[PDB]
Amino acid sequence: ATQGQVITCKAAVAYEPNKPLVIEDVQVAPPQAGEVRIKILYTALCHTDAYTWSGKDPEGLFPCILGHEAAGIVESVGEGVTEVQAGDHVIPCYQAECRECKFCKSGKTNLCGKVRSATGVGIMMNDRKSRFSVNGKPIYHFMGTSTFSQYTVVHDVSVAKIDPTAPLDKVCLLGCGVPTGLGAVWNTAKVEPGSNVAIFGLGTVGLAVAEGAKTAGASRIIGIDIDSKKYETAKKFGVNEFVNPKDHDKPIQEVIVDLTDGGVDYSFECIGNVSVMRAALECCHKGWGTSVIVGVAASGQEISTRPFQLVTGRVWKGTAFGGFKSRTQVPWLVEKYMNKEIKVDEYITHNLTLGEINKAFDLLHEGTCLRCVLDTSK
Amino acid sequence: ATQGQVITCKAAVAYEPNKPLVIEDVQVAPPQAGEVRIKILYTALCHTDAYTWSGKDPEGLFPCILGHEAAGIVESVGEGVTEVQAGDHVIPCYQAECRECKFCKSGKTNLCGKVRSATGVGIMMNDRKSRFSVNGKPIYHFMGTSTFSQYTVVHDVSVAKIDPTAPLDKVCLLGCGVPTGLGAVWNTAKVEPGSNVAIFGLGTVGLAVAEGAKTAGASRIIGIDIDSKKYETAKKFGVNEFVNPKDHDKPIQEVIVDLTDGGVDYSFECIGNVSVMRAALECCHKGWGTSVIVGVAASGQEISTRPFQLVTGRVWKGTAFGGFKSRTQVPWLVEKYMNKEIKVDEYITHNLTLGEINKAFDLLHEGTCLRCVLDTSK
Ligand SMILES: [Zn+2]
Ligand SMILES: [Zn+2]
Ligand SMILES: [Zn+2]
Ligand SMILES: [Zn+2]
Repeated sequence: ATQGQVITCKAAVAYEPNKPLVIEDVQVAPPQAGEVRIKILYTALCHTDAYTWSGKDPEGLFPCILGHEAAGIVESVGEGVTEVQAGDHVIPCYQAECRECKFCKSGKTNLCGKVRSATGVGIMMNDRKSRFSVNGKPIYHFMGTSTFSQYTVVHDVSVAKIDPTAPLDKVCLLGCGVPTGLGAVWNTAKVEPGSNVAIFGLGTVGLAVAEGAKTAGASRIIGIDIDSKKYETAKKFGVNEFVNPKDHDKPIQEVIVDLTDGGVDYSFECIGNVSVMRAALECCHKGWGTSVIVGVAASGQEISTRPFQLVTGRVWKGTAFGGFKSRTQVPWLVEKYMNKEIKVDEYITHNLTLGEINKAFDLLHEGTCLRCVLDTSK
Repeated sequence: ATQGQVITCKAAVAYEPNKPLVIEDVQVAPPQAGEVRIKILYTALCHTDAYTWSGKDPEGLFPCILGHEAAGIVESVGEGVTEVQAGDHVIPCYQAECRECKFCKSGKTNLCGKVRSATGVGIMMNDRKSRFSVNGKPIYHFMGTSTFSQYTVVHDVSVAKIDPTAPLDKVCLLGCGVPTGLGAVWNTAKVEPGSNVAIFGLGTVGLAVAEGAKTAGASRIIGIDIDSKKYETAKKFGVNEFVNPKDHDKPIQEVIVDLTDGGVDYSFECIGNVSVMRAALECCHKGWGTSVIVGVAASGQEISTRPFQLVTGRVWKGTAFGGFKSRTQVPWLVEKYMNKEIKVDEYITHNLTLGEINKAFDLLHEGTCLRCVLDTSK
């Protein structure tokens, strides 16, 4: 019986950047109007969590509870919440879908600005305060989700209600990395059957691009990485050719153009390296090739090219959460998963507990790690 | 009766960069296989001609006969030429349309690769030589057209056959600037009715962007130029709001975003300045705004931005000849002109003679000059 009451539970707190996370007993306040309190059962670590932890984000607010890929069960809801109720199985999402703002109503984008003025600064809309504290001191939320915790509080416009038979230690991946890569292909690029595709970076997101391209009927799916072992792992996701830039004196974009007689029809940058973003554009075919930025670059870094690349017909764009509408389409992706129409399981290479989260951070520097999933019960 | 003979005629020869054009008596060889010799009656000056006369082209292909906006009458054709014959009224195009190469057959671009390996280095495909000389000394072609002459030789895949009743001192403008601007809107951007658009640079190309946008049903048509005298002319072409960047302490992109509550639906850069190209991208609306590079930057200049601009929904692209297929659609543009559906006359602010071409070059520095048309008869 926890409705209307503070909950005390375990969470990993980041007190300062580039230092080990601390497991604490934190207090989680009840949900206010338009809010959902969620019992988080499984959560995965994403490089975006490490971006802010590693001090690379000048907007980083500390102390905070990181985490944004997760799945769990609603414990209670606040005033006026009707789309979910206690007991529902849910995926909290960094990308909200309010269906009422200028962006939601435009029909032109999947962005939503309803709760950005709070979630971007680690607080809640209804009272401009945080629902987390430890030893009497408030803690910042992160990305509107804060899932490295046994319980979190999120805005209702960011909660997807999913099939209650779907295994929660698998579908936690569908809150970020996998939909970002799939939708880069299906929504942003709109890749046609028979297309030639290049994928720069063969981590989780690049492998989901490969799956999206394979599902859509692409012909050549060329992976580019400096770690050739990543190619062996990538084969089951659809990568069917590989180039290591270190094997060639010519710049990688020229090697790709030579290999495809002119360049690829689509390219995808999945690392967040601006120098690789330039190479990805320049390897696109003259007259029509399109390059999609998928990885998130570090603050202040700029992409560059000579404008004749665009004047002679290449197109530069990018994707946020693969162009998907979270509350409407994340449940559809869970349906497809349950039908064996999209891969999820194969991305999960490690399973740890929340108490071992610092070991999970260490696995981010392991090439064989794609996604580590953490059980929050221990 | 000049068919098969060498013609001696007047032409403006550029012997060295940044030195005055020289009015010469030149020899024009007869056309070979797949070539067409054209009596040029009127030709207009374009910034691109002066861009090359000034060393911003790194190729240094001098002496040369510049010029690529012209209209005239076929004098003779070479072996194999069937689409035009002597007497036909024609516009030569710097953008070929062979209908047979990988680019033409793709259906995805208006670029054509058939003759560029020759026209790009100032010669003809058939024998890799020039058709121009002055007293034994060969002269490079320019852009496949070389229209600062009373006669020129071009490739048959570069000749548009037009309505014989159209006035040649007017439709010479349909060889470059006006279709570039119109097609940036209709073909590359595909601007929808109700759109808000921003146009950077209010010379000929940008005014044609305004006409294109007005015809397509755009709502707000915002002109941006550092010369506030250009606003009064631009109003005649559909611009209905104006910003001078020199009046603002803030970067112009942020001014535009504030003025349109988020940014424009489409922007067009019509100057060739890479810093303005960046501003045109960053003034596009988050989630969906699209920026088209229309102007040609100097060799080596790079465009730059922060990749989050693309990740959050903006699209960067560019256009060549407005996305028009030259042999097929330049005659259609002439028909639109004859039915008073597109403007052409209004862009012509000066009329001079080919003999006065150095005087006309100085007008390219005048804000009040849009297009100068030259009569080649003297
Ligand atoms: Zn919304
Ligand atoms: Zn993520
Ligand atoms: Zn062609
Ligand atoms: Zn031109």
